[PDB]
Amino acid sequence: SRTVEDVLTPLEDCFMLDSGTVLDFSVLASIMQSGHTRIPVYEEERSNIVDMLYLKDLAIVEPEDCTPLSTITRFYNHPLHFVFNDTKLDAVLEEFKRGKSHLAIVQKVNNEGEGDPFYEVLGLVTLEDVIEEIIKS
Amino acid sequence: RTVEDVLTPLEDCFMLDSGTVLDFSVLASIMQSGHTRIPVYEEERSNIVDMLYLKDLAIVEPEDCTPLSTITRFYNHPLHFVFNDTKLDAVLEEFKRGKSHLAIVQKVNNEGEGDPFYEVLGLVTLEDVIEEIIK
Amino acid sequence: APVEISYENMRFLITHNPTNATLNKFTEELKKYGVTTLVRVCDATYDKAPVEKEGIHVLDWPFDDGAPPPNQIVDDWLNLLKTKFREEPGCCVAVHCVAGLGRAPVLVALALIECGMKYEDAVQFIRQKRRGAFNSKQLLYLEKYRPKM
Amino acid sequence: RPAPVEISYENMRFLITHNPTNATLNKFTEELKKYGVTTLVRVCDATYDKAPVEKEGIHVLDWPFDDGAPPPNQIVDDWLNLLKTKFREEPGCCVAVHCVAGLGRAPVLVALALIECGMKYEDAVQFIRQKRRGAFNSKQLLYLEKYRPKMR
Repeated sequence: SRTVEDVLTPLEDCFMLDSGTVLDFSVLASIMQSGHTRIPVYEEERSNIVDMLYLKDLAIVEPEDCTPLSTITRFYNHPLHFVFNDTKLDAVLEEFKRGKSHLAIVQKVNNEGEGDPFYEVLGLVTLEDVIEEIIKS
Repeated sequence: RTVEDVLTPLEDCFMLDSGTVLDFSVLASIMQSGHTRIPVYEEERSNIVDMLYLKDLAIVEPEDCTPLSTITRFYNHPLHFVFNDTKLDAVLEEFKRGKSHLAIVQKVNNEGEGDPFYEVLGLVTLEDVIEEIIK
Repeated sequence: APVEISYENMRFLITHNPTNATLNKFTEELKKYGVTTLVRVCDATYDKAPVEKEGIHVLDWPFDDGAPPPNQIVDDWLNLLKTKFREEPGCCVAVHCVAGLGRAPVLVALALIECGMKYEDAVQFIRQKRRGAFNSKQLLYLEKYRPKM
Repeated sequence: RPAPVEISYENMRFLITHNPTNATLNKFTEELKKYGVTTLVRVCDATYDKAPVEKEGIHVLDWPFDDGAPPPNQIVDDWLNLLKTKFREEPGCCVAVHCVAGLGRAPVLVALALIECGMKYEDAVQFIRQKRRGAFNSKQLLYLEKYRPKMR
């Protein structure tokens, strides 16, 4: 019935940081002021997501001196998890339980183009949201 | 399944005392935990008065050393009480009706010739509830 | 966080006690609900004058932990309500004991039954509002309570 | 997609991959070696030094065609001849392909082999997308339907 597309957060509305972010006070403040558990990292197009920042990542920084982002993401080298736009909610629910992670990034395929197909990235969906859509009403 | 199985019992919870100073090493200790939600007790641990969110700490710096007890009076975050016997779906409603994705866990007490009370058992968050739903 | 109990012309706050630190926001919270009278049964610790100045008549009416009300406290309670709802139609009566689930609601449940609520229904109504209410002792007194009045 | 895809069918066997960097070159080569590939065919992203691959036994062929473009007949002929020998001469073994994300002209070439090995055109297309969701646009589907096999 319902696909990921319905539970999705669209891309503009996702809190993301670029890969050459520097983690001074005011960025760290913005990160906390988001209060996401899991902030994705793009380069330098947004649709292009390279790595995943967990919260406990920043825990083992201080904002000395300013310490750069792209280091931290290399450190733990957190795996990142892809799901297709048209995957059904119960099926994506399976993928999360196979995961450690409770957040997917969402591709559809692109058939428009004379080119080779490619994976368009549409945005984000969290486990939270998926359950929050099986309370349903 | 009730809250009780999914509950973190109190001893094992990270919390902070109400006259915490937020110095460097305290603010770090908050961070190195990495909860989104940290409870504030006075001075018996079972007694919980207020509720540090993360975005609270964003808008302090460890100047001078800044009192915790102020910050909590600032935003005045409501704290959410749940019963032990609340079944997991029923709990999940309360997170959805709330802003909050943590509740503190009350068991009743008719043991004793006294008035009743709520005993405080521990803590249950959204994440735990889902982390049980998968299992 | 405190509890309204409406039934007909009657209106009750069950509250927690303040500190002196919280006293203003406590009194403002009382005023929000539009109370004319507190009863303290327990936690009789804080300056009552700042509450009584704002309009709110404070009675320390203390009795025992886990106990039914002494008959004299009943009659004062009954008389207090009987006038104060008649004299000021609309208004609320505040009570606190120690977490608001023993003897404080007993006084309320008392009132409900006297207002011709069935014993069981009075009880359930309170427990709906605040779960955990009454020990076995107090439930009994409630059951054994015959209204007149 | 950096995870590569095996496609088996009879004595034929195909790894579709991503291209590496040089930063990844060893692990890429080790990964090819794992699958037991004897030959890479690079269709795109011919970006990296190939000798460290060929030194490890794996023949690297730059057979580029353009994005959107079908396989040029000479590439078709060379691909087909490569497999026909390579599957006979070393039974077991794999051929690697890569172009860009491996759902366009690379799996075309795989499909082409399958059809020549007597797969129904439609069946090949599905069999691929099975292992690689999103494979083939319209034009390549048109190509594949219009492809008439004879050979080996």
